[PDB]
Amino acid sequence: ANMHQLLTELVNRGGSDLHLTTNSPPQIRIDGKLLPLDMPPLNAVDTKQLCYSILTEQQKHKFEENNELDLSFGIKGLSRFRGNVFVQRGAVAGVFRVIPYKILSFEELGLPPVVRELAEKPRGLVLVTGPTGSGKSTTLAAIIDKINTDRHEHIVTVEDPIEYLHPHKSCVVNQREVGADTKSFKNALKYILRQDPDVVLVGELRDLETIEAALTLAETGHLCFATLHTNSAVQTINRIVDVFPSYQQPQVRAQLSFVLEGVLSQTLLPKASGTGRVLAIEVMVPNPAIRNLIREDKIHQIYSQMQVGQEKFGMMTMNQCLYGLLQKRHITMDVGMGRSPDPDELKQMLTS
Amino acid sequence: MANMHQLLTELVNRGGSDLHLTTNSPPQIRIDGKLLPLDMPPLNAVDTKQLCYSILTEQQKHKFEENNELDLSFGIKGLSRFRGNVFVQRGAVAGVFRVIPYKILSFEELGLPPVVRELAEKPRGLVLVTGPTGSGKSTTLAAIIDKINTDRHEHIVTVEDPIEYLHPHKSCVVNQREVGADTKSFKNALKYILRQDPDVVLVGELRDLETIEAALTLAETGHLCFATLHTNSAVQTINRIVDVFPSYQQPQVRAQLSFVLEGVLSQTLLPKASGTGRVLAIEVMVPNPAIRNLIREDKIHQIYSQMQVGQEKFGMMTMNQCLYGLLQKRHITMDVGMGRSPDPDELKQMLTS
Amino acid sequence: SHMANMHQLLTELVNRGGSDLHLTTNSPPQIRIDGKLLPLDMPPLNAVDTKQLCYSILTEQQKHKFEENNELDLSFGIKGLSRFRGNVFVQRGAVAGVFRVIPYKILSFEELGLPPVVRELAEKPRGLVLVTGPTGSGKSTTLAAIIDKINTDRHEHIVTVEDPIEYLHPHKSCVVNQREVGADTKSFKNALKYILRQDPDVVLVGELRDLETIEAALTLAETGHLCFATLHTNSAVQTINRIVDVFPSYQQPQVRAQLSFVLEGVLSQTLLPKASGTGRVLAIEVMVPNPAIRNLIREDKIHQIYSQMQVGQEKFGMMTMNQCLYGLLQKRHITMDVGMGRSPDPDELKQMLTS
Amino acid sequence: LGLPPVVRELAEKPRGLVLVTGPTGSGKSTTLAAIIDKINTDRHEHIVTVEDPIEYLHPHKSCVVNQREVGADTKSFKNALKYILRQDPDVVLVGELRDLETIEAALTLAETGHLCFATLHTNSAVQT
Ligand SMILES: Nc1ncnc2c1ncn2[C@@H]1O[C@H](COP(=O)(O)OP(=O)(O)O)[C@@H](O)[C@H]1O
Ligand SMILES: Nc1ncnc2c1ncn2[C@@H]1O[C@H](COP(=O)(O)OP(=O)(O)O)[C@@H](O)[C@H]1O
Ligand SMILES: Nc1ncnc2c1ncn2[C@@H]1O[C@H](COP(=O)(O)OP(=O)(O)O)[C@@H](O)[C@H]1O
Ligand SMILES: Nc1ncnc2c1ncn2[C@@H]1O[C@H](COP(=O)(O)OP(=O)(O)O)[C@@H](O)[C@H]1O
Repeated sequence: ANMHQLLTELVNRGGSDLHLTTNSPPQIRIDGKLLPLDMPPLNAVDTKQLCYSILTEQQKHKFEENNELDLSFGIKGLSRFRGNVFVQRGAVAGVFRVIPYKILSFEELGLPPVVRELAEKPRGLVLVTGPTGSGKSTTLAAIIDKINTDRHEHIVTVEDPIEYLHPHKSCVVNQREVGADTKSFKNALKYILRQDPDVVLVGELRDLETIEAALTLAETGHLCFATLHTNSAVQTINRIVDVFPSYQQPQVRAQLSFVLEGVLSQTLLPKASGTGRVLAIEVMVPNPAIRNLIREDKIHQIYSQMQVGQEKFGMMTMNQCLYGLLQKRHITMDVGMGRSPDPDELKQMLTS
Repeated sequence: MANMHQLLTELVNRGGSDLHLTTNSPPQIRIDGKLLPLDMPPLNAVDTKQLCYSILTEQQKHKFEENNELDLSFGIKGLSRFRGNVFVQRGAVAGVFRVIPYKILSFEELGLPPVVRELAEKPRGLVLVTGPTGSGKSTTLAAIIDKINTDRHEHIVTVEDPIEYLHPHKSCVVNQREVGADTKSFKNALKYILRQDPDVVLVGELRDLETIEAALTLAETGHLCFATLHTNSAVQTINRIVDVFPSYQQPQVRAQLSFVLEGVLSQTLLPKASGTGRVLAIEVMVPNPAIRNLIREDKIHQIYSQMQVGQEKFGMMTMNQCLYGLLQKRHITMDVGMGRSPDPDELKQMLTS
Repeated sequence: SHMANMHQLLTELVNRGGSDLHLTTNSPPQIRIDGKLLPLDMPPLNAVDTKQLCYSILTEQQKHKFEENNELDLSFGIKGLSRFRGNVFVQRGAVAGVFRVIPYKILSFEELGLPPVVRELAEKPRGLVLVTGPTGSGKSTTLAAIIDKINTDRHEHIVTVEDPIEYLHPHKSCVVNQREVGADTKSFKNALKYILRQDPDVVLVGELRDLETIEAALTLAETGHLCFATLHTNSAVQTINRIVDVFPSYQQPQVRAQLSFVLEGVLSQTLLPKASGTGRVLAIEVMVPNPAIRNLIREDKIHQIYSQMQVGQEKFGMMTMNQCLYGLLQKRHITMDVGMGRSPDPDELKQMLTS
Repeated sequence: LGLPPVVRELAEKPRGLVLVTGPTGSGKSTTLAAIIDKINTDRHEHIVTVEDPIEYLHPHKSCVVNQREVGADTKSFKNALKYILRQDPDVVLVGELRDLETIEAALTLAETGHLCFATLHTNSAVQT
């Protein structure tokens, strides 16, 4: 009955994570920063009692065998949660994440209209990138949900774990969870071409084999969605090419020039109001000039090409996005400057 | 049990640096660099085993008997924490014990340049602190961790073998996992670290292939990762990390390294010209756009050329540039500066201009 | 009675100054004196004899281990006599054994024929000192004399890693810890993995078998410690080349730079039969690095180091092998054939004789 | 399929190694099915295919056609190829030349008077 109250406080306060460890009060991450609750500090008896209060008997066994445990659980009327229990300095510790279920609209997410146009693409590779917790899964869920609403096609997702659930609308939606429904990303992608897909979500471009799978899907007539942890379009494109040996990079660059349809690099920044976060996003939509630049190995010039395609194609550099957020007073100058990849350009952009 | 308490108490009270326990000698304490025997009868093999085992857990006893080697740390309430090494010689247990101070020195007390303070403010990336064993790496890391703890409202996780410096919660939540007790291994701790909502992670030495991938993944997914190696320069550090991997996977490591590297600090402690104490010599590499491309393009030899002229703007500093400054302040001798220069000819050119 | 024979055979080995006792079937017991085997005046042994004699000095666990593998290395003491290193094996279906003497008494520098510059090496605060030569060329005896001088004079921590431990060093002014590979520590690599956490001042690492041991020895010497190691090389230049050339070409520049800073002495030894026909006398090449030699190492001009050694005798206590053979020849300790048979350049030694 | 006339003449070769290469989904299996079907139609020989998985089925025409699917009919390419010389083949499809062992099987089949078909993921004759 105490663990219930703590998870209730986490939800009510709009927090993302609950942390339980000795010699500190419970702490909740809100808008990316930890805030301690107005409670006495926990001891080792407390952390074990609190964490064990949400475990099954079999789960207590596995944790004591390894001093590690991953799990998920639900609290009726509240939310499901992702938990990790571990041991530090001889005492139990726990971290508990909230599992969103409701898909927000493109405008609630702060996504510009061009992202809505990406859900209509018949084939190609669309990459959504950024750091952990930069909105990638929510953006993807909005795109996938629009396809589910609008098309009569087959969507297959491979996820680790599944985050957002897509009940069938006009599409048939099959969602495979790594570690339960399928052994691995590699095994799921081995059979995906024999599963008659139209739209496939493959997750992060972790290694060479998954990149070849996404390029093959995109060039064989499918719309393929994937993620990377990179922070810009140029940085994203380089990270796909540079994984391959020098001798095979020309083909990958040629493949990317044909199948790439969009790169979205996101980051959530604290709002100037002090409550909540706002999306900063760089949007690159390839035009003929950029596709040629990829093939000719002149990737360093793509940023300059993005600078002049805003009105026509819906492109937007990070700095142009930061410029709009600064003009609307959604973020502070220090936050905007802190994320600008070129503060001198943004300063020029602000005073021009 | 209550005897080992007394020997460690005498070690601290007497200002010793190290306590030595071995057979056919009384306990000896190193004072001002030289060993002094305590006024006690010589120890036998029963004594050394009992004394060393009195400060061990059952897990630690088993692991020592499995390997005949053991590093560990422990605390004596009201006195101090200590680092221990237990080993076997001539069929008998032996032990050496160092003191671990409660107070973490500041960047200025440690002789660290202002760029090290700015590394403690990095919101993401990979920072490497390198050098041989006992070259000051843990002391520098403790200063960095403590500043983040003071200044940020974030989650710091350390995996250590063993834990040396303890970081009670300040503004951060700090969790410290000791290998062999809190967690089975580095591999196991890093397998779950990504589900523990960390912001800053200390992973220890990049001792094998699997830990580097864990450290690279942590750094590229938006976390600040600190790690150590045994190397003496930025180029040796960068080369050592990529080349340990099979040739076909080095491209990904180079792309990853070019993206996540935020600083490499290579340290060595040198004797002070006064003859008492040591002074820090440090090579600092801070990646600029030019350097990140060279890592990505497998042009490591050109990384060194970029470092000689970026000193004033970003706080970068080659070892030779640091040695030049130590020589100008007359903190070190010519033999020491030349004896640690990776290119004495370059240092000669800087001196005679 | 079997034990009483093994004791008498091992006692005879010590009183007659033999180095090794050999027991095998169809031969009498034989003892090695000054490198050459001599049979004792006894009937030849059979398989019953060799098994009983060798087993008389083994523990029950050692007999069991021997019977599982047909191999056994061990050390043991005979109260009032000496300690010994034994190996028992099987040949032609019968037990055989070899037993070496481990002397209790370390001889002094002058008794061993070591020049005074070797005494000064025991006073070095840090660096790498290499003692090289073939098997049984006196390397361990020289190292024990140096370590004994450190043990006597300093209040520091000496750690040895040995395969196996030969000379035992009681604590004198130093604290001496000696780790035997295969019993005290799993391997040289594992012992060296922890040596920096054991607060050493002086470390003996044994033979520079592999890259990891060379890197460990260079690190010890770079971090302010005095490190002793051995190789099987016959000259200073050959020794330096052996260390550098085991590394890949791309990392050899650093090794040469490292060696040039930390190297403090190279001793290459060989024991030669005396002219009188009894005993052996030490011939030694001694290299003590000066600023000129350290540069030759960094510049990859290794083979030019010998010319520097020819002229550093009076100033730095240096000495080439040929300079040593000259002194043994003028004092008539060795014959002309023995001295010439070992000169790396007999024509140079010839010129030194006629001058 | 848009294959030039020289491809039909390759289907008449009595022996040797024929490689059909390209990236995934570039038509390789379809081209190979056209070649095998002509052989099945034209020859009185024994065709064995090893496939992971089987993509095109060939009912017997003038040839005897045996098709082994990895993971069901046979444990692996390695296991199927160890016995193929003892199965009296004339034409063999071995799939992708993924490792050194499979290449040696294809070169040996092609050298001992058999017609061997295999694929690679290379993009040109020289690269292949
Ligand atoms: N564009 C966005 N605008 C507003 N809130 C967002 C946005 N994206 C994500 N969020 C919220 O912040 C959290 C982080 O999003 P997430 O899907 O986990 O990104 P990632 O998968 O990259 O970690 C989400 O749970 C969501 O509630
Ligand atoms: N810049 C420094 N100035 C003075 N003392 C230092 C300095 N750096 C390290 N030390 C001292 O060195 C000793 C051991 O350092 P340590 O953390 O073990 O380095 P490492 O783990 O890399 O070998 C510590 O007691 C520390 O006080
Ligand atoms: N300089 C020396 N002078 C006289 N006798 C020596 C000398 N060095 C060694 N001896 C004797 O010769 C024997 C063989 O030498 P040893 O220590 O086995 O050399 P190594 O270390 O190369 O194996 C020793 O037992 C020792 O008693
Ligand atoms: N010459 C061709 N012309 C048009 N479509 C083709 C052709 N060859 C194959 N296809 C179709 O393209 C898809 C992929 O071809 P596939 O035979 O699977 O090539 P691969 O075995 O190299 O991956 C198939 O489903 C097929 O129907």
